[PDB]
Amino acid sequence: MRYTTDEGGRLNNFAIEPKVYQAQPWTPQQKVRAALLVGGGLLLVAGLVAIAVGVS
Amino acid sequence: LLFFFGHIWHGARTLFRDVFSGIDPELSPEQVEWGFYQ
Amino acid sequence: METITYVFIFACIIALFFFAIFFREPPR
Amino acid sequence: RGWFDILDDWLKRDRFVFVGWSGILLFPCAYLALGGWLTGTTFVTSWYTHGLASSYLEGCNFLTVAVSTPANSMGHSLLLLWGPEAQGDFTRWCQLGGLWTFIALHGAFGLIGFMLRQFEIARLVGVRPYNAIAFSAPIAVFVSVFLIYPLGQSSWFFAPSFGVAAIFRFLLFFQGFHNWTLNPFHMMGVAGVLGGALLCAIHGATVENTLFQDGEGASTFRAFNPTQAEETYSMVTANRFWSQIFGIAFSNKRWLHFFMLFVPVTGLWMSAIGVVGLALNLRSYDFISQEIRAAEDPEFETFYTKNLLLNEGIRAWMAPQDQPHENFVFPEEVLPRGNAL
Amino acid sequence: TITPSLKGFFIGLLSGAVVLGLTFAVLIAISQIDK
Amino acid sequence: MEPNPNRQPVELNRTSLYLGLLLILVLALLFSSYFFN
Amino acid sequence: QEPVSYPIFTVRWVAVHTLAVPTIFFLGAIAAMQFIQR
Amino acid sequence: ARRTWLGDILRPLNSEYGKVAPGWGTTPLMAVFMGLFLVFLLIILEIYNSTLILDGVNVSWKALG
Amino acid sequence: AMAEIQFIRGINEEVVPDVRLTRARDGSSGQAMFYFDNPKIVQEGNLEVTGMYMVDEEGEIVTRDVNAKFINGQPVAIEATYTMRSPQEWDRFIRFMDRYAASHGLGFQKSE
Amino acid sequence: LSGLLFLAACWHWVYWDLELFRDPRTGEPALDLPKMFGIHLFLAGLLCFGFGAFHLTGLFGPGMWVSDPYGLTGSVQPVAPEWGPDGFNPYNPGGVVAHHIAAGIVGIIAGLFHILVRPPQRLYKALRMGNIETVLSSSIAAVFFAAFVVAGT
Amino acid sequence: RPFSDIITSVRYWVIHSITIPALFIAGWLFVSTGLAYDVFGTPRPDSYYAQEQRSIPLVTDRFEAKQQVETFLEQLK
Amino acid sequence: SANLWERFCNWVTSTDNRLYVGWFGVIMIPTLLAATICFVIAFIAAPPVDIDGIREPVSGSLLYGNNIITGAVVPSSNAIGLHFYPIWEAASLDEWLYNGGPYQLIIFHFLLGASCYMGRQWELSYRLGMRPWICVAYSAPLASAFAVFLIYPIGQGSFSDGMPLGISGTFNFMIVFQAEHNILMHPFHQLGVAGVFGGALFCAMHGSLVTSSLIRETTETESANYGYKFGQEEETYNIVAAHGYFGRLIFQYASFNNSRSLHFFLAAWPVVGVWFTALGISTMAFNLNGFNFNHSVIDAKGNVINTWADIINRANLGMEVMHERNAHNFPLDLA
Amino acid sequence: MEVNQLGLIATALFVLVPSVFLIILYVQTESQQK
Amino acid sequence: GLPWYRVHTVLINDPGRLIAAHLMHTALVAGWAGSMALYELATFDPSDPV
Ligand code: CLA
Ligand code: CLA
Ligand code: CLA
Ligand code: CLA
Ligand code: CLA
Ligand code: CLA
Ligand SMILES: C=Cc1c(C)c2cc3nc(c4c5[nH]c(cc6nc(cc1[nH]2)C(C)=C6CC)c(C)c5C(=O)[C@@H]4C(=O)OC)[C@@H](CCC(=O)OC/C=C(\C)CCC[C@@H](C)CCC[C@H](C)CCCC(C)C)[C@@H]3C
Ligand SMILES: CC(C)=CCC/C(C)=C/CC/C(C)=C/CC/C(C)=C/CC/C(C)=C/CC/C(C)=C/CC/C(C)=C/CC/C(C)=C/CC/C(C)=C/CC1=CC(=O)C(C)=C(C)C1=O
Ligand SMILES: CCCCCCCCCCCCCCCC(=O)OC[C@H](COP(=O)(O)OC[C@@H](O)CO)OC(=O)CCCCCCCCCCCCCCC
Ligand SMILES: CC1=C(/C=C/C(C)=C/C=C/C(C)=C/C=C/C=C(C)/C=C/C=C(C)/C=C/C2=C(C)CCCC2(C)C)C(C)(C)CCC1
Ligand SMILES: CC1=C(/C=C/C(C)=C/C=C/C(C)=C/C=C/C=C(C)/C=C/C=C(C)/C=C/C2=C(C)CCCC2(C)C)C(C)(C)CCC1
Ligand SMILES: [Cl-]
Ligand SMILES: [Mn+2]
Repeated sequence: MRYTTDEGGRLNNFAIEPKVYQAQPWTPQQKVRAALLVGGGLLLVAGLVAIAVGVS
Repeated sequence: LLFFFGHIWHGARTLFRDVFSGIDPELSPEQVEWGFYQ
Repeated sequence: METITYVFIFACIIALFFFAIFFREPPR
Repeated sequence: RGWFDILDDWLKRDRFVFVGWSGILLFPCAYLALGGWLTGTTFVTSWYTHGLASSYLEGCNFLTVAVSTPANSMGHSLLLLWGPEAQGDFTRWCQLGGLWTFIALHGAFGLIGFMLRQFEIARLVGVRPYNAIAFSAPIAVFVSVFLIYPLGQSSWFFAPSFGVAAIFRFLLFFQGFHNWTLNPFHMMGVAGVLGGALLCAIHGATVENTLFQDGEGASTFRAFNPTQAEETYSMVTANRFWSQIFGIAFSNKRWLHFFMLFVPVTGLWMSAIGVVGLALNLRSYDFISQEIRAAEDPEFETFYTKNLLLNEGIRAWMAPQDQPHENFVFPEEVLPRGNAL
Repeated sequence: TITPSLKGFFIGLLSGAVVLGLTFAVLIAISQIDK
Repeated sequence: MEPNPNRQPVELNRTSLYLGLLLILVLALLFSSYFFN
Repeated sequence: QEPVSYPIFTVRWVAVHTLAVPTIFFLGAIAAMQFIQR
Repeated sequence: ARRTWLGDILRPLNSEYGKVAPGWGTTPLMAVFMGLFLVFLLIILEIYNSTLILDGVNVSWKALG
Repeated sequence: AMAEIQFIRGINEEVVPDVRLTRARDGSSGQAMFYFDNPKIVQEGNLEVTGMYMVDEEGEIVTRDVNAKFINGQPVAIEATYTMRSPQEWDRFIRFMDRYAASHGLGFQKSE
Repeated sequence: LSGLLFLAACWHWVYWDLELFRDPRTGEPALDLPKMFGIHLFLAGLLCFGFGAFHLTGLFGPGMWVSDPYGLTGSVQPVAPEWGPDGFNPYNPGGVVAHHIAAGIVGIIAGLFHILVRPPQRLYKALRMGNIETVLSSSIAAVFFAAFVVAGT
Repeated sequence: RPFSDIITSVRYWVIHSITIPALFIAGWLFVSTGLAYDVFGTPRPDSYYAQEQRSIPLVTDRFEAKQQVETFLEQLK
Repeated sequence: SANLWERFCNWVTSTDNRLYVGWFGVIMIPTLLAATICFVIAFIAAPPVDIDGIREPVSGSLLYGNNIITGAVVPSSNAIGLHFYPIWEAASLDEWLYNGGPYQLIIFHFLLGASCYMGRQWELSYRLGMRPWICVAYSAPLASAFAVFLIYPIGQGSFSDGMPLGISGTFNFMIVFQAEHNILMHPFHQLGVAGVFGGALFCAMHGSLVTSSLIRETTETESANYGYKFGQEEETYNIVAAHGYFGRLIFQYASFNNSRSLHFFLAAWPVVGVWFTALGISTMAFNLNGFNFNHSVIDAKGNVINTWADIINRANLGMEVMHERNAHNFPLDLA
Repeated sequence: MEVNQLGLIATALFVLVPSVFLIILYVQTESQQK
Repeated sequence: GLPWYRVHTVLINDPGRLIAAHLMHTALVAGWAGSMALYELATFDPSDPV
């Protein structure tokens, strides 16, 4: 992989980074699969402020 | 106070990655050579 | 107890001197 | 091109001096710290926070002036001008030592801007930022002694005041109360700083005397200033001399110039650890064996017991007006004297 | 209710806002004339 | 398992031993005074 | 580097005027302090 | 590779791997949260330091009283 | 010419380098190695080198990482490197090099 | 707990080739660093919320250690949360209960957020993401910030 | 542009040989009229001590600090 | 044989020796070897040395209950003064150990040997035909040692005023010295401080700059020797952010634009510095002390105002009275 | 004087552990050549 | 080739072994916590707290 540094005959290693890629606008499947998660999130944080009001 | 030196050393090794190694991760490894010779 | 420890550590420094002069790595 | 990019390019233009993004934090903070000290050693008093005089206005020479720390009755106050202790009044703010905190904090931000400036220049030229890494030794020293240590004591009163004699006083105060010279981390620091000066002199001399074409009508011209040197001499010559005198030499130039970087930097780091240890008043003052032997036998004297007697003296004769806010008054039959031993 | 020190903090952040607003404002203006 | 492809060896030459041992033994002489107290 | 035309405000201009004007005020202060009788 | 059950379940969770929304995005929105946080740190630093006194708060041990 | 290479602005380098043009995995990136055998800047001057500027009618390609080779204190060669990380940058370099090699000579090669 | 961890560590060393860690379009290892931070922020937030809401409160747990100003009679007791401006009193136990609930809720919100938005291009190229050595760089800064402030507290 | 050339350019001289004395004199009067002492709160040299007191003015409380200075200054300390 | 003298001269002046043994070196090995053998024996096992001539001794040896940091070679008795005191001038071995004989042996041989080291340096550099000036840079620590071990004693009137050879011994000497002469306010000591901090600083700068610019280095090697082409590759560009800071400070102060002034300046700084403080220590040997201010600020009421100088004078007084067992009637003194 | 029984163990470990560490690496990389 | 300060850089290009190492660090931390607990429960004295 990384073969480096002939200063003493030596090695040093570094990361292989993914390529960059501009997003494609979402499909309706991607929209509804995302919708379940955000909707779950909304009610989850509502319920936890509810538990918070109870415990005081 | 020691983790301070740690922070700067790693912060350097990620931004100056392209000079600590001769190669750039932007480039995929080179596969085929072209010349230019008189 | 303490002084033997002191002179032993001294003795191995000066030994290490001898080793660094007459047995250095041949640089090739 | 968008407004951010136009702005960014203009900060990175070719000028007499580079401004860069790091300049934006660097230049105001540095200028205001430097001016703050200049107006303080020239007008601002210390008569209400130490009972001392340290201004050209008060009448003093270059060596005895200072911008002086606030009182001990201010605690760990930040001393803002708009804060609830000067309440927006300039005269009180200079009188209460608020100018001290001004310099210390603005100078910390100047140091941060400067290390960032070194990174920025290194990355736009495209060299490794090793000189920024070297500059972490001053920052370690500065944040440990001007910031971390007073935040452990009781107030900013024991922070080191900006001034010549005012720092000379710090040395005796450390010598007497903490016995700093006997701490091992300071021992390592003294060795490192002297070792850095040692490599400086030896390098400087042995490169100067082994140049290629010291005669010959030197037919080399470039220079190539960024090389600094490091081809204008023969390494083989140098090695071959030193390897006979001391019996060891370098044979790799790269590692020499890394050793030069390594030595004085490690020195300051060890001492920075040492003084953050003193902030908790964790000191080595004594060896327990010597104290028990000296209590059991008073015909026992060493150069170290002697140091203990001297330190015992420094404290009692300096303290009643070094720390006047403690109101010590010591009769002259209780102050230590050698002829009472 | 408001204490004087709280006004002082308000003063403090308003001078902070002013001085950074100004610095970036004039630097954006100076850069975009002589671009 | 199947061999790791990221297997590299580790070096240490003689002069590094000399330097490193010097530092160890010297550091011991400085701090041993404080350990024994 | 900075254009020779030099409009009234220039990076150089402010740099040399924030180190010129206070110093001529302050040296005039110190000089006056020399003739104050103790 | 080693085909295994839990690896296949977690497979879609590491499958974007370098994908980015065009240009600046929500940087200007980050800066708003960022600034508020800094102002928060100053408020809770000055309360601790007794530089900001807010009536009905007493910064001492005697608040466990 | 309609293309040339300078190491300092406002004066031309009048020595012609050899160029390795390497192609990454199919062309969107690559890197170009110039070797200059004893250029004019290496014989004489006192002006600070600031990168290599490839100037032409289409603008500039400015690149850093210029290295020197010294042998016994004699600078003898300059190595310069430019890296292409977008197809735009890449085909751009090929057009510049086509204009440079046409106006300064001579042939071009490829090997698979 | 250590015995079990030592065994799992052994397991993950002998089996090292699992296609989950590869990306199969080029068959070489990569991680999805934003997605990871998000998942783990979701976990960190929910655990913070639970710890505040069940343990500290004494709601199902034991509460915490409370004392008097002079440290004569102290004991373990429940603690109510306090979200007024006396909750930033750093000698008030209630401020700690309030903090863990509140910080927990922020964690949930942000944790969901980082699953459902990818980074913008300017940051991804600036801070050089996709390079595991930058996560470390950030974490060291956070970790020493935390150590400094607990040293003072 | 070398600094030597702009320093001995006529444009410099015509404004600056009028403003330089003004700054020197403004500093000189800031000290000589007694104002320097009143702005920076630095005591005059006949007045560091009150008549009654032989003790130094010393601050002992942080929120009543300016009050303590105001008191110390009325008694001419 | 060729009659041993011809062999002996080739042996001495050979530069094919692993360690050069010149004609300075021929004096240097016996002296340095005597000095170090005496030093280690004395440090370990020299019985306590009376140092004020009142029959009250000080222990500096390790078998008498010291560690590495508290031990020392204790200086000569105050009775002796500046007398030369070889072992045949004593009348027994035990009384030569009780008066602090060995210390003088060590320092006299050490100064001879350390001078011959400089000579040996000059000679070898003359054989290889190179500019012989490594020796003048070494003359700074050498000047310093003369000042501290030989001259300040002579000036004060005794070798009892010398520096002990030990770790805490040095600290004791420093503190007492500040007490009697106020070294901090001596401008020459200030030049000394400046020199060594600046040396350390320029060492870090030079090292950091050079290791960022180097690229690869290789020189041809053979199976018995070295090559004749030293290859070296470096970066050869810099920007205008090291042109307002480095360029127009150094071209203006070095008095050259040339790179050869870098390494000349690197060694000049600490050497000048250590000469200056080495000179200063000698001037206080004849009691020319540094600046001290008492009562430099008085108000027009006729009351004194203190300043930092007076606090340092108080701390100095504190040290100085503690040092004086001899009498409580002492008005104005030394030497 | 009281000299610690554990000062000796600190001294002993402090030298012996790093020294054998470096030595094992050295002999390991020597058998890497031969 | 690796120096003594580059030996753990062989985990950079594979997460499996990285996690092996991280699990190991965690084992050692929990073990130290437990072991230290037991040790000072052997020197703690509960008869007199005041
Ligand atoms: C790069 C610029 C820079 C920097 C970094 C500093 C740094 C500093 N200055 Mg400073 N200063 C500067 C330029 C600068 N100076 C300039 C040009 C001037 C001259 C006009 C001054 C004049 C000045 C004075 C006179 C003083 C300082 C002080 C301070 C320090 C104390 C901390 C403080 O009060 O923070 C202030 C910062 C903040 C309160 C943060 C502001 C955050 C903003 C802008 C966000 C607001 C958003 C929104 C409106 C908030 C809504 C809140 C709501 C929801 C509740 C700090 C060392 C004081 C000091 O050192 O005391 C020891 C002091 O006395 N400054
Ligand atoms: C001392 C120098 C130093 C250096 C060289 C680095 C280097 C770097 N840091 Mg780091 N950092 C530092 C200190 C430093 N840091 C400190 C002390 C903290 C606080 C703990 C941070 C926290 C931090 C994080 C968490 C991250 C970085 C990142 C970065 C890298 C990104 C780019 C950059 O230049 O950002 C430099 C920019 C800054 C340091 C911002 C400065 C902000 C200021 C001026 C705040 C002023 C507030 C207010 C106005 C005044 C307050 C007054 C006060 C008295 C109350 C980088 C080079 C990122 C990284 O790792 O990159 C790989 C990343 O994840 N920085
Ligand atoms: C916080 C986590 C962290 C992580 C994950 C890393 C990871 C890494 N660092 Mg980093 N580093 C850290 C903290 C960290 N570092 C800190 C705090 C500092 C400041 C001192 C540094 C400074 C640093 C430098 C300067 C360098 C690295 C290098 C390396 C890499 C080399 C391999 C190695 O293990 O060294 C191998 C092992 C050793 C060197 C042996 C160390 C023996 C010691 C001194 C400790 C013995 C155990 C200790 C007492 C246990 C208690 C720990 C304590 C904190 C509680 C590795 C990828 C190197 C690198 O980038 O390589 C390319 C390089 O040059 N690091
Ligand atoms: C005789 C030998 C000797 C030597 C070599 C040392 C060596 C050292 N001592 Mg000292 N010391 C000695 C004897 C000695 N000591 C004795 C006998 C005492 C008596 C008790 C002391 C008491 C003492 C104390 C009390 C302290 C030291 C400290 C230090 C160290 C810190 C480095 C330093 O100088 O920071 C100097 C300062 C800095 C590096 C900060 C620099 C800040 C910047 C960059 C400001 C900006 C500069 C400028 C205005 C910008 C210009 C801009 C322009 C060019 C464009 C160093 C390890 C300090 C230390 O260890 O702290 C960690 C410390 O606190 N020493
Ligand atoms: C209504 C809700 C609420 C309430 C009542 C609290 C209450 C509390 N929070 Mg908080 N918090 C909340 C919501 C809330 N939080 C939310 C939603 C967030 C975001 C998710 C946070 C984020 C937050 C942070 C980031 C921190 C707290 C902390 C704290 C507590 C400590 C107060 C104290 O001791 O100061 C103690 C200390 C300070 C005020 C000093 C802060 C220092 C700063 C910012 C700079 C450090 C600079 C430098 C690196 C240090 C060098 C040191 C050297 C010189 C010695 C307090 C119990 C703090 C904590 O745990 O402290 C132990 C802390 O740091 N909370
Ligand atoms: C599996 C669960 C688990 C549980 C319930 C415990 C329970 C316990 N451990 Mg523990 N421990 C665990 C796993 C666990 N351990 C693991 C895996 C490790 C190894 C890494 C340890 C290592 C460990 C050590 C070393 C020690 C304990 C100790 C303790 C006990 C004392 C209380 C304490 O120290 O809390 C104090 C806890 C804290 C102060 C946690 C602070 C957390 C920080 C600052 C997080 C901030 C980051 C966050 C992401 C920021 C963003 C938040 C976001 C939501 C907004 C407690 C009985 C101690 C003990 O007595 O052992 C016998 C001790 O010294 N633990
Ligand atoms: C007391 C000793 C000492 C001083 C005076 C000092 C000074 C300096 N070091 C710098 C650099 C360095 N020093 C280095 C290593 C070292 N530095 C050391 C010791 C010192 N270094 C040691 C021992 C080392 C060895 C490890 C390195 C490697 C560097 C650099 O890279 C760097 C440099 O550029 O060198 C040329 C310079 C930063 C220039 C700059 O742009 O500032 C930026 C800051 C400014 C402009 C102002 C900061 C804030 C202020 C004004 C507050 C401080 C207080 C005031 C000055 C008031 C007066 C105080 C009285 C006591 C006089 C500066 C000249
Ligand atoms: C029985 C007995 C006698 C008991 C012993 C009693 C006794 C007094 C014991 C002392 C123990 C003691 C208290 C020790 C404390 C000190 C200690 C532990 C210090 C080390 C730890 C430490 C400080 C570490 C951090 C700081 C640090 C890294 C400092 C380094 C110091 C150092 C080695 C400086 C260099 C010294 C030196 C002589 C270098 C010369 C190098 C050289 C020959 C260069 C020549 C050369 C130059 C060129 O330019 C070129 C081109 C070439 C080619 C070339 O060759
Ligand atoms: C003030 C102290 C006494 C006067 C100056 C003494 C200078 C001694 C230098 C010793 C350094 C160690 C030896 C290594 C370095 C070494 O070998 O240098 C050698 C060099 C002479 O050799 P060059 O090859 O430069 O010159 C060839 C000569 O044979 C004919 O010119 O010395 C100088 O140039 C000294 C300066 C004299 C010319 C300048 C005037 C003197 C004042 C300015 C410089 C000195 C003081 C300020 C410096 C910041
Ligand atoms: C405080 C304050 C501030 C600030 C201010 C400032 C910023 C100022 C500045 C100031 C300044 C900035 C000043 C200056 C001064 C200076 C001077 C006074 C100088 C002098 C000089 C000289 C005299 C010279 C000398 C010399 C040298 C240096 C070297 C060699 C020798 C000689 C002699 C030549 C503010 C407003 C913000 C706010 C409030 C407060
Ligand atoms: C397998 C198994 C088991 C077992 C296990 C065990 C037995 C464990 C333990 C573990 C442990 C028990 C561990 C431990 C560890 C420890 C450690 C890891 C430590 C470390 C330390 C350190 C790191 C230190 C440092 C230091 C020093 C030394 C000095 C100075 C200071 C300091 C801090 C620096 C069981 C049966 C259960 C289960 C099944 C399986
Ligand atoms: Cl004494
Ligand atoms: Mn004397």
